[PDB]
Amino acid sequence: PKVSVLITVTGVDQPGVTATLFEVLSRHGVELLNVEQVVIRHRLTLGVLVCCPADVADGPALRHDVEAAIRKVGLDVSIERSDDVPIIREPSTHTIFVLGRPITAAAFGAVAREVAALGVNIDLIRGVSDYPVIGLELRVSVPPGADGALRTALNRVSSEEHVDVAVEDYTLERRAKRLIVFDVDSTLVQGEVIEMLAAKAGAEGQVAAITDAAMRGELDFAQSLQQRVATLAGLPATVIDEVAGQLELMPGARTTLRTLRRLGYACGVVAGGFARIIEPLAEELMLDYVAANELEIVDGTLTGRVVGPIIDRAGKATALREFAQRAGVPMAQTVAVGDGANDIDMLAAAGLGIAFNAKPALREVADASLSHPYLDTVLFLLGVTRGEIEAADAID
Ligand SMILES: [Mg+2]
Repeated sequence: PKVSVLITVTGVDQPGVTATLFEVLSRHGVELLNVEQVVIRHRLTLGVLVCCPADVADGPALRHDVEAAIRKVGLDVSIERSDDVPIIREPSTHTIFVLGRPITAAAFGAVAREVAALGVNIDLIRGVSDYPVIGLELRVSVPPGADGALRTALNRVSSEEHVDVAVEDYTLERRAKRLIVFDVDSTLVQGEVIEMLAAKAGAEGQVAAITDAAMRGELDFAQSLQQRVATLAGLPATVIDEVAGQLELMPGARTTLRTLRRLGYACGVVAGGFARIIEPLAEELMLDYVAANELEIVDGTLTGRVVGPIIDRAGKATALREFAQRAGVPMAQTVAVGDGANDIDMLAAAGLGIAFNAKPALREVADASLSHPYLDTVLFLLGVTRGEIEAADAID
């Protein structure tokens, strides 16, 4: 068949329209080239590009048979010669996420402005979560040389409007994600552990000052580690056990790992905290890798030093590429999720770094940003929807 022809049903959706349209097309010399159909709130769109013999396609026979059979049931339909038309659309060059509780129209409208301001076509939009946070995904195509300015744009927009914004490359390698590492304190686990231990030595005050002074990027990580652990010199090492019992998991964390197992992920943690305390919980979670510092003990009591080598900032980036080596996962399929300057070097070495309840020094450099203290929102940023999760969970 010689010449091409584009057909397009619009109108309220109903059953059988897709069948009806193609039986009808069989009666004329018709072979498909592309078919695109969707139903959004019942509005049916259907876009069939065919190429059929110039014989039939120059004839009113086809026109009348289609038009008649569509408008009969209550939908519109258009028919036009094609010849030059692109057969199948290009893929999207980036994907963007917008999340928040709530997402104001002004907020979302600002994202779309700055996206427009740069030449970026919104190729598609859809909602990924209604719980615990409205999240909406946008596949966008970006002018070459703009995407640096894009994340500049979007971060700003995020701050002024109180929504979380996230911009990944939507490419083949970059989307077979396979490896995730979590910080522990204030990411995977609620609270600072070095404060649960501090509070046992009645020095919860001094220590919590320094800790926030560090996680924000004001004191050398080693230097503030020594000094805070210094406060613990004297405690019976039984207290380690006491703090690993009190620990709580970030909300939704179980669901985050359980789902990250589904997609075949290697999951690990990377702290500057204390291996003896993550070692229990990283067993129960059946994690694949733990990199953490060691508390010195003598005759059963804590000396207040840490055993070296210390896992400083750059030690956390080191800590991840070692994992990514041991499991064979290149760096660009590696996910990292932190919450403080401690993690600046991890997130920037990972292929997709995620600031979670981050101090602002982090948000400034993470490829993405979540403000709201639910760890399941990490799933949405990785290609999953609240619908899938509850489906897969519900089957068991
Ligand atoms: Mg932390």
